[PDB]
Amino acid sequence: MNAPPAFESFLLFEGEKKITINKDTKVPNACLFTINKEDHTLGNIIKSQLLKDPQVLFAGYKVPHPLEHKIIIRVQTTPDYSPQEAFTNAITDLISELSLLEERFRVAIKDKQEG
Amino acid sequence: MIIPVRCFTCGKIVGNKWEAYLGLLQAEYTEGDALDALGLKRYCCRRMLLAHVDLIEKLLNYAPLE
Amino acid sequence: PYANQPTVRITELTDENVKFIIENTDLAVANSIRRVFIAEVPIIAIDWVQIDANSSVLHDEFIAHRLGLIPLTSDDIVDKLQYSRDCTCEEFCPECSVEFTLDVRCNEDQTRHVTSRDLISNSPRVIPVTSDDILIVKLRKGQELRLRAYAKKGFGKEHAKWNPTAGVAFEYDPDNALRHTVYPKPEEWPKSEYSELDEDESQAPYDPNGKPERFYYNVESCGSLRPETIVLSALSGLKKKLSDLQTQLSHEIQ
Amino acid sequence: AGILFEDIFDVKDIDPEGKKFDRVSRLHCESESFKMDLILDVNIQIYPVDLGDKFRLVIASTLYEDGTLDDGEYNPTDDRPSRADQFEYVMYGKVYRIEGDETSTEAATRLSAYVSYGGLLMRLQGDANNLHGFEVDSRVYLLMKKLA
Ligand SMILES: [Zn+2]
Ligand SMILES: [Zn+2]
Repeated sequence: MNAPPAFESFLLFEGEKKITINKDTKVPNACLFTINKEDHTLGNIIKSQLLKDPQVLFAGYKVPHPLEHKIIIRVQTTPDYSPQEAFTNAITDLISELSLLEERFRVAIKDKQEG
Repeated sequence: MIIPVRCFTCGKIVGNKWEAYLGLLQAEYTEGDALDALGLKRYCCRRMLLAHVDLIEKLLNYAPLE
Repeated sequence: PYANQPTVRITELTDENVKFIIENTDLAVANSIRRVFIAEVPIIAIDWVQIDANSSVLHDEFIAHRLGLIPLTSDDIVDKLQYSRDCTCEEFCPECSVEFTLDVRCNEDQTRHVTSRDLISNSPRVIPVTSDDILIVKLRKGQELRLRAYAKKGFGKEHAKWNPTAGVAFEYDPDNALRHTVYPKPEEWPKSEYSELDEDESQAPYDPNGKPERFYYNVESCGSLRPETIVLSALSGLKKKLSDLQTQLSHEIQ
Repeated sequence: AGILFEDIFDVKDIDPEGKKFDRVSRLHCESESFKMDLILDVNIQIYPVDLGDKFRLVIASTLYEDGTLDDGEYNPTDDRPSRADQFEYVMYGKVYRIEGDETSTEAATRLSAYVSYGGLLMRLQGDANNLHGFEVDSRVYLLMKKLA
């Protein structure tokens, strides 16, 4: 009746931005990335990769409501390194990690099948 | 009513094992031995075959309205 | 400030499950990989059941729901298939769906079993994986089930019929060295299959400098995909999600 | 300097009233020089200490050993030479009580200063002359290093 359609948890409707950046005025060099139609899959992994960075003074994420589909990621950084730059670098690091993992998993599959 | 297709918890295919389960029980298998022979190790899957009540066999006693 | 160098070791590889170990990785990446195994690997499952005639004892929605849960062989076709919502057609052309046809009439007095064997595909690469076969419905003398249905590409986040895994076992720190769990009586707890302690210990000695690593996986496939295909498609899909997010972020920053 | 207090203590009891917190123990320690009694809650899980150990203790206003105020905020990226590098265990708390044996007629000879490192409580009792650096609602750093 009021049940939402199953597709509107990963699909952007018309005129909805995938990701939106807003500076946090409370603290210098702090930004909030609101990503729509995402869940803990990207939130936790991006938070963990950001924490690995040494120049990131704070990295956290939250889903505001489970029935809604948004993740708000707060990233605060040292004054010489922007949060947007840290976010992009974290995603590139994750992409490189998963590409390397794909290569090594393929090699392991070939070895186990040959063996 | 009829055997479910998937295991509710883990999603393993169970609908293709009810007739085999009954056939093993006709072969004088303990129910644990039958489930082990069918390869259901997680107790979530075992619960479904162990507790299923097959009412469709009873519903087929009534003639169809065609 | 950069990625780990994760290392894979496959312990077991059958036609129904794959067991492997990932070392040199944070917990979040491993958990998201397991999450993507469950909910983000696309497969082909039946949707859009059109029933022409159903005189069985089970009502129409029951039969359609059972048909949706039948796994279909989608090993190599699903990657080149498209989501129907994105395709440019009447929502059913060969580039975004696979037609199925069921037409069973029970004439003999004996109980007729409508199994997955009776589902005829129009594409040979996509068949029910059991082709014992999955029972759909039992029919009486004079009863008939006749329908046609398609099979679209979807993933487990939308509906559980598209979930390819029959249970993804995931573990780390089998000896509880990190003390992420605190046993009130550690002696009472059985050793995990990956445990390396003797039969006089209950937990490894506490490690303050420890970090989660060496994550043990066991991905059991329902059948629609080979387990190695599940893992490869999972990593590809997660990489694709992150690359698309980077694209949108670059557009937003620009 | 910014060192309100310094001494060498020895642990005379570990968890006297029986264990009540599986990761925290209430050390009772004596000082051989100043003869201060110390009660101190220590997270034994990461910094295990057992009975009869010895350790240098230091209560300092700051860590940068220059008088520069700490700001009371977590800065992981600090290039200044920190005093904490010379110590094994470092806690940060607030002195919340300074009792003594004072009467309305005379000042205190003995003072007891209580500190709360995030919940982990410490009392330091002794003669008043060594506890003049302590003043209530001031932030302090406890720096403890085991001695061979
Ligand atoms: Zn199950
Ligand atoms: Zn199409």
